[PDB]
Amino acid sequence: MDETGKELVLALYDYQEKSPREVTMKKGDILTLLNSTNKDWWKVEVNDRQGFVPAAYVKKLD
Repeated sequence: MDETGKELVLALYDYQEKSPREVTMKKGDILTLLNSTNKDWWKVEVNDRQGFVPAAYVKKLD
């Protein structure tokens, strides 16, 4: 990754939230990446909903 500023992730998988700290993302959704302190769990935002999802289901742009 570079200093591109607004870094987003591409949801390449349909991932339905089970836990309240998860968020619903579907294949094709482009979500805002707001936390990557965990290399297994990333905080993504869809519209106005944030949650932690396994990074293996999303693709990092840049």
